[PDB]
Amino acid sequence: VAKLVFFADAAIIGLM
Amino acid sequence: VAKLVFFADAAIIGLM
Amino acid sequence: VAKLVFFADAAIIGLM
Amino acid sequence: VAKLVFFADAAIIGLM
Amino acid sequence: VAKLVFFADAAIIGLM
Amino acid sequence: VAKLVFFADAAIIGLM
Repeated sequence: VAKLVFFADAAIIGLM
Repeated sequence: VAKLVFFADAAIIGLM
Repeated sequence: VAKLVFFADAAIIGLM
Repeated sequence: VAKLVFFADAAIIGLM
Repeated sequence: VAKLVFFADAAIIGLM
Repeated sequence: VAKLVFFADAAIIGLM
């Protein structure tokens, strides 16, 4: 997203 | 916290 | 997996 | 631990 | 930066 | 490296 963002909804999804 | 947040005060604590 | 493992194939998937 | 290791037992603890 | 921040420009750089 | 590996020598360097 820059930053590596660890989206959490568990299983985490890392996205720039 | 959503996001996985790596709180830093070292030893890091990851919390949603 | 314990550890939080950041699987990479990009979009990263974090799994215990 | 080098590597930053995310120990999981949740609340994650990151340690070199 | 507190938080551990994963700066992304790839190779990621983690900084408090 | 697959996995995202957080190499620690601090400033952390994340590399697949």
